[PDB]
Amino acid sequence: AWEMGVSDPRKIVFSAKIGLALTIVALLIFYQEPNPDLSRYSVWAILTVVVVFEFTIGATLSKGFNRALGTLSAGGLALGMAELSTLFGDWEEIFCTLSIFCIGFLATFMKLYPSMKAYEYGFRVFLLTYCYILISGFRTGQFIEVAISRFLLIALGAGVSLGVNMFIYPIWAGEDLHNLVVKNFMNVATSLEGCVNGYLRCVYKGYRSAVESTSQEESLMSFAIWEPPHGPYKSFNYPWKNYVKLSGALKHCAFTVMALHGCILSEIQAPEERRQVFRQELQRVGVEGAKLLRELGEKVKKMEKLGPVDLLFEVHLAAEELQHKIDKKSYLLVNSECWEKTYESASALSLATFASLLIEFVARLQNVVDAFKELSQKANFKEPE
Amino acid sequence: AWEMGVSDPRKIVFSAKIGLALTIVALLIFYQEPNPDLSRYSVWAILTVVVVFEFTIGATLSKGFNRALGTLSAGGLALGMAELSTLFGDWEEIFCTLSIFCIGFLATFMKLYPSMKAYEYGFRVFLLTYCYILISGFRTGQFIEVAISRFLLIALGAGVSLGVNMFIYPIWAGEDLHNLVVKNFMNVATSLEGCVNGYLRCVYKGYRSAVESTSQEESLMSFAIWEPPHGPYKSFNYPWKNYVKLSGALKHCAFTVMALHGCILSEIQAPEERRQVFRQELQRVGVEGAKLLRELGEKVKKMEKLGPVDLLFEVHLAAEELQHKIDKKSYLLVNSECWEKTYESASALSLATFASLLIEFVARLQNVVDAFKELSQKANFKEPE
Ligand SMILES: CCCCCCCCCCCCCCCCCC(=O)O
Ligand SMILES: CCCCCCCCCCCCCCCC(=O)O
Ligand SMILES: CCCCCCCCCCCCCCCC(=O)O
Ligand SMILES: CCCCCCCCCC
Repeated sequence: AWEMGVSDPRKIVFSAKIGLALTIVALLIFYQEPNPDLSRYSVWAILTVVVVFEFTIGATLSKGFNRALGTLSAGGLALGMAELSTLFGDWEEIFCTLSIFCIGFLATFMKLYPSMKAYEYGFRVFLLTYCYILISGFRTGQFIEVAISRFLLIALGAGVSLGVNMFIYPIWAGEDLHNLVVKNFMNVATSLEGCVNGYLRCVYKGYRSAVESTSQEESLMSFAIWEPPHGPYKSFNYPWKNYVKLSGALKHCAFTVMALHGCILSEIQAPEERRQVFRQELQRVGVEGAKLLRELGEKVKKMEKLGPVDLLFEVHLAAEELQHKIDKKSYLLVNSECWEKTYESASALSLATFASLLIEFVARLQNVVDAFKELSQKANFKEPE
Repeated sequence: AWEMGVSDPRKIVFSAKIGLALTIVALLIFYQEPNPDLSRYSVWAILTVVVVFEFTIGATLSKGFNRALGTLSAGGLALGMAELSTLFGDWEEIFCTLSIFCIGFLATFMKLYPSMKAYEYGFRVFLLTYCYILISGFRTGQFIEVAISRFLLIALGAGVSLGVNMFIYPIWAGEDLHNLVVKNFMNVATSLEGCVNGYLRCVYKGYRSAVESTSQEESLMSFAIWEPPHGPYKSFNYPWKNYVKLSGALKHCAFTVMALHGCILSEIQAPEERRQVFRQELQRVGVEGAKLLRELGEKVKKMEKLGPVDLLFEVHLAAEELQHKIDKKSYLLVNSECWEKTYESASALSLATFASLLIEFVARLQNVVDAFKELSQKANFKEPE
């Protein structure tokens, strides 16, 4: 709807590009095509623009390379079999049908594999080009004319699809990984405070996005290694994998926020009066952790190094004060009368469970800090100063 | 190769059926056709099979409905604009070019709405059919003839595809949802046993599969509604929506096994000497929970109702016994000399979190039992006599 466009004008630009490219093709065929032969197979160029035009440059480049490899191999095999069939005269069809059967079975078995999956389009292109080349030419003997004619009419369509995408308003794939890495930190920082406030009162997406985005970052890293140097990224081998390593380090910490949110939604709960004895320490720990995560996200957004001061001092001190307070009032968690109702005991122990989970969350931050240091060192970030 | 060629003969049958379909189409094109009257139009029938053959019988029907509404809306548009462009006698190809631009822009915009993913094939067929119809037939009075001809062969290819797929060997999705549910029931129990065994030592795949498959169940439910009654599922409207409820209840129960697995990999751990004090009760609770989950899975597999005895009586006793033990030795988890180091306190307190999380897992089973009863009542299960 209009709202979606206004919010994301980029998509409108992509649609405009698609339309300008199809218009260019259509005009080049409506006017500048005097040769009659092309007319016979001139509807082959305006159908290579609707399949190779992708959102990013890297995706377009890699998928086009795969499709061209598939098409070339299929054409070569088809022509070879066509030439070899003539040996057995009067039995041509009884050979070409067995060939189409063996090749359909093979090109259908290898795709169903998990390793070779995620590359179906190439197998489909191979099977379609083999069937087309075998059936089309047949006895007429034009097994090579058709091939070179169509390859050379597809090439023009793919060139017109690539030039317009690359030279109007490029949408690079290496900046979406940077922006998703930036966004995850803020999502987790919001989730932690949301959970703490929800537990202390008288989130969902925040941790799902961090815990459920590895595949998107792996696809964006597969597309980002194909793009040439541009803008802030000038090295010839940008360490795109340290972003994934930092994302994993952050997901390992977000699993504890997921466990705390699941602790909020439990069947057995504790009396509010008991929870209101530890409010200050929990709120301090939550504020400190949110501040640390937001500072790390801000330093990742601006491509800057860490300063001299230690960032984990205050959160460590807050967690130590929390531990001291828990140690001072431990008589509200266990039953001291008997020492040699189940619901009451579970309610008593749910508070120690919550505190232990918060302490584990505070203890899992050093790995994220180390991963950030490694990324800022291999990626040549600038001095904060 | 042989790994799945022998561990899953379903794929060899799928590939052999696609080969037999291609061979049938090829023989019908080469032998039956008396003379080369449609030599170039006899490939649209051998290129539809490669794009209409799916794994299940409901996916073929649904994607065929979508592709047959998108292969006719474009045709109607093209035929209704080729009789309107004539009005502009001078600006003919200019008006056709503006039409192609507008239609491509509109389709590309409407293909990116976040609500319309999982249908890109329909918009692609729409654009390719509008472009083919408009470009291929120009001035030459063959719009309607070209369309009738191009639709008289895709129908035969689709009929051959849907006869081979269905009448040789059919794969149904309503028989795959049941198997997925049974597999999830088995995996959750295996993970539950593994977690306790690992914690008491002197798992990942199960809950990870049973918590990250909702999309597969939703797709299988969307495909299973198109299929006609067959085998044991003899009813006009089978309650396929009562399997998803049980799957969701099992995922809610498995989140606690995921939290216990996260407890195993924590940075703060309790001493072994204090762990060995509660071995028996934890082993009993794990055994009882695994037995109950396996019993429910076996009852689901055989399509049988629950008997007259309570299925939660033993685990409810086990989880109560553990509580009593916690009451008798609480001094091993708290410091009773400070009532008025952090690492030692956290190590002591982790055991209460692990035991308190197993109590939550034991408490979350009534919802799964209720969902099973509802499913067995709505689906007309048989008496367990
Ligand atoms: C993605 C859909 C693919 C549809 C393609 C239809 C058929 C394409 C025809 C391709 C003709 C060129 C193939 C290469 C022939 C030359 C190979 C060679 O001998 O080295
Ligand atoms: C209907 C056909 C669609 C698929 C066609 C294959 C995809 C186009 C591939 C074009 C490859 C052009 C050659 C690439 C290498 C080069 O730039 O020289
Ligand atoms: C790539 C697939 C599209 C090419 C095939 C297009 C064939 C025409 C589509 C059906 C036209 C529908 C309009 C009514 C046709 C009729 O009068 O029979
Ligand atoms: C080429 C896209 C699919 C067109 C055929 C759809 C199946 C039903 C045709 C009557």
